[PDB]
Amino acid sequence: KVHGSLARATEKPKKPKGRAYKRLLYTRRFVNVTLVNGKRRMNPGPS
Amino acid sequence: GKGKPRGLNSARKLRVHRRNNRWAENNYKKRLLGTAFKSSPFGGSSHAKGIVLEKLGIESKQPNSAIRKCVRVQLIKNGKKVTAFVPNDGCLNFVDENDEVLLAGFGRKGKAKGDIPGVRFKVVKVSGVSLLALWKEKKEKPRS
Amino acid sequence: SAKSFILRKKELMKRRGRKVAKDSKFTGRKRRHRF
Amino acid sequence: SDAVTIRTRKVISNPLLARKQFVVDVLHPNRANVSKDELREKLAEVYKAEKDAVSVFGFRTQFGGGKSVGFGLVYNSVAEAKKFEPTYRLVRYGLAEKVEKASRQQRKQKKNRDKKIFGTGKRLAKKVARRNAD
Amino acid sequence: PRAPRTYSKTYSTPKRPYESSRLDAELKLAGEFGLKNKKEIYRISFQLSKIRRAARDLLTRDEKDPKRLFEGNALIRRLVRVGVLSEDKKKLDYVLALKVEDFLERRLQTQVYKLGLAKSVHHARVLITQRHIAVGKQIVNIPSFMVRLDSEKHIDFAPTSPFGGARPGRVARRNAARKAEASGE
RNA sequence: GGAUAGUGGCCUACCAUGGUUUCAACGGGUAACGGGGAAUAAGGGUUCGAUUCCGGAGAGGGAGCCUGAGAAACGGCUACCACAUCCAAGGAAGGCAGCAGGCGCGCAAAUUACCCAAUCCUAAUUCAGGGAGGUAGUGACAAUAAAUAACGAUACAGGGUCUUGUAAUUGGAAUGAGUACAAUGUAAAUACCUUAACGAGGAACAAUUGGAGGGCAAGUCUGGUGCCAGCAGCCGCGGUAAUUCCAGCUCCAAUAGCGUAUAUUAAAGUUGUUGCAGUUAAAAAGCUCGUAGUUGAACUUUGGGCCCGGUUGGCCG
Repeated sequence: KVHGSLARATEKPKKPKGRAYKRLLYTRRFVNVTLVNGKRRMNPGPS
Repeated sequence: GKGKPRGLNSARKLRVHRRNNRWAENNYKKRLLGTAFKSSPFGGSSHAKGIVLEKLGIESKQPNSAIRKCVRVQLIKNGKKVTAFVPNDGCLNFVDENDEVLLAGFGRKGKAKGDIPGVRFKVVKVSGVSLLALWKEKKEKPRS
Repeated sequence: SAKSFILRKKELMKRRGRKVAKDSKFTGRKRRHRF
Repeated sequence: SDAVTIRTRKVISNPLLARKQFVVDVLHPNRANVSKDELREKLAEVYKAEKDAVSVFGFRTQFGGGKSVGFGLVYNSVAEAKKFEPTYRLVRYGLAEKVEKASRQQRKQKKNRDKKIFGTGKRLAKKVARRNAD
Repeated sequence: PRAPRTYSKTYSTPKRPYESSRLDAELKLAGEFGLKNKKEIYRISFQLSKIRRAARDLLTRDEKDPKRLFEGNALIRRLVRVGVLSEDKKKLDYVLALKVEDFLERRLQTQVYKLGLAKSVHHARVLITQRHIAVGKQIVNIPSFMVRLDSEKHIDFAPTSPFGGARPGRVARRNAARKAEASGE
């Protein structure tokens, strides 16, 4: 919790950031839309 | 018609009719008299720093409680005493007596998320550190 | 009484005819523990 | 790089100071940089210069490398190139020698030490030696 | 007391930041050109608005007014030479009907992708910032370069930048060092 | 007449009784230096301008004056007032609203650094000097440009013999953040530009700040704590003026930026000249006369004819 004195010289692998993050949204949003219910839902729980 | 002079040499009336009716405003009249410099707890200031005196149990109700209670603080420049607002519980152990907090206006309110009447000064910093960083375990507050 | 207010206005917009999301057990909760 | 080339643009014969200005442009396709003293050398036998009489002082490598542009001026007859040139370039070329003097603060504190003394103080030193001892 | 160096903003955030029609419109632009943030669309929609506003106040002016003739033909020349207009739409009534995607099409990373050399639009951007693509003879790493019509045919690989020969990179160099001491002997 | 560099009630002697004002005189307030200008944009406007330029004034408060072409000068003097320094107790010395710096104040503001190399200025003068100025340090005031990955192969899911997504599957390429010979840079350095050498396989070289009844963009999510004279009784369900009591998951926006507070502007036609409203919602004087103010019927060379030389489109080229 405390910062290290000499520091300045579950886990899921990180999302890309910046330009590559927008590539993830553009793939996710609309190229090959994953879940289709006729109204394009965006965040379901247990279906 | 329309109830006002309109002819081409009537600019004196149109200039001074507006001047008197502007006094029935609220932002304009509060600005020219400078009531920020005469009556407000903040002397026209955005923030103010003050010494906390005591902490109040201004609680939601008796024991089954939505705990949002805060303190009685005297501003250091004009010497006026105001009522403060602290965030959620767990920050009351930070604010002891005589900590010299830096407090800002509260302002916006809805019909939820804090509906306490009579308080308009949230506490931003205590003892010169923070309350966001002190609550989220970024730093520690020195004891007086 | 925040939960009473949030439900009270919500079926009012059924009668007014506008979209509104269907509910769950976060309706009257502080979505954010504050600063 | 097979060979670096130097190109002189906007040459101005300046008999007011008996020198010539020119915008020196050097193409170094690979190596690292200009190596100014080699340009001091190459701008000697570019015509006839007797290399102490040539001078280059501004240089800036273009973005991405390869091209470097700058200002360079050549005198004739190095004797007045000793005169018209500023001192800091002659020290930079090693043609003159850097004089050693005190800092700004010590020079001025020395100046105001004298400003309180009227005359040479040769009487005062004799006065205060008698004053301290006797 | 030196003269104040003038500065000005080159982008403007929208007044209505949350509309599902425009939020999907700008995200469509970001994916197909590979834009880092929404400032890039904001910047184009700023200078596009400046061009349309300047040309709009010229159109209130009458015909054959030399202020309109001089400034108008200047604005037509600048957009055609960049390449936003074609050669058949050199009139002030067509610059009002310009679109944001016309400017984005004239970028460097968009143009280097249209000339082969990229195989994807995001590879076009990351190739440029690694100081590989040189316009004419000078190495650029700015993806908003706005390639002119005359400098269209000069976009190649630099004489540096190991994809154009000249002493491959450090990753291959260490790789060449490793197989020299392992498989060489 | 005196005085001044000089006009002039500027002062003096005498003699007149004038001068300003409802077209706002005079007095009062200004948390008022004036202006070029700044923000805000459908127009007109509203608000701001201590602050890089021009002009004014002041050097703790007043006054008086020497020198000089020029000063009512304060990095000049004299006196008084208010602070304040030294001591041998007799006396002496003061003025950072100049540059660094410190105390006090407050929400609120940097190094007791380097140099005259540039820009210019002063002098007896190419040479000396300049906290004027420049260089550098601190500096998320504000502004510009855009790193945090790209490509291939294998196996599945597709659209369907050519096109995409998925995987603790796999492969080599490329590069700067860094360190650093050298060189450029600079008064001398730092830094930028160039570059020999080292420098990427994810808990590496790991991006945050906010938000999810509508605004509005984003949940028929989860766990735990406390209460119910509520149903049921192996479990649970529901409420909970716990205005959700405490945490987590998921999703959305902006992005090396983001949130909050105060002020102001747009939205705003809630200051309305453009452009509000007064029957019943705020608001038509109880009624009439009447000065300033504002506004005020129509009417006096209209028409016709002649030629001349022009700028625009064309039948024409």
